[PDB]
Amino acid sequence: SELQRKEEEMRQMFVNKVKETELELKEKERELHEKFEHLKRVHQEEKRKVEEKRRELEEETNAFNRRKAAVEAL
Amino acid sequence: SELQRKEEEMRQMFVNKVKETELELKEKERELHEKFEHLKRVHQEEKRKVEEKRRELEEETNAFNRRKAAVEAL
Repeated sequence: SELQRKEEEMRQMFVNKVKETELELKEKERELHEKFEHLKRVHQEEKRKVEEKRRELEEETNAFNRRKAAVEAL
Repeated sequence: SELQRKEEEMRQMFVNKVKETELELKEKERELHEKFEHLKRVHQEEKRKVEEKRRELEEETNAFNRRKAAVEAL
């Protein structure tokens, strides 16, 4: 009767609240994927930055070795 | 002569400074690897946390569907 009417809209009111929360976690589940692919790019960028500074220093020792070799050849 | 003595210790003083900086970048290059493997674990942990909350909600809808089905069977 009228008791089953209220026992239907309430039984769906909880479902509608779970379906909404179930969907937000799904959206946050792809949001942490985007935030993780971002840090993978920042990591790969910061790595290449340091990897070329060591190449920018490997050539400074060579330049100093050529300055030393150019003098010892006299 | 004495000019080449100072032109030797100075030529090595710059090298010793580059070799020190070249090594720090190498140590920081593995430090960003450890800091990146850490966030990969935090990401994989936070993912599994959300992935089971949606399984903790998928069973709440089933429990409510069984409560609804148990009444309609009367």
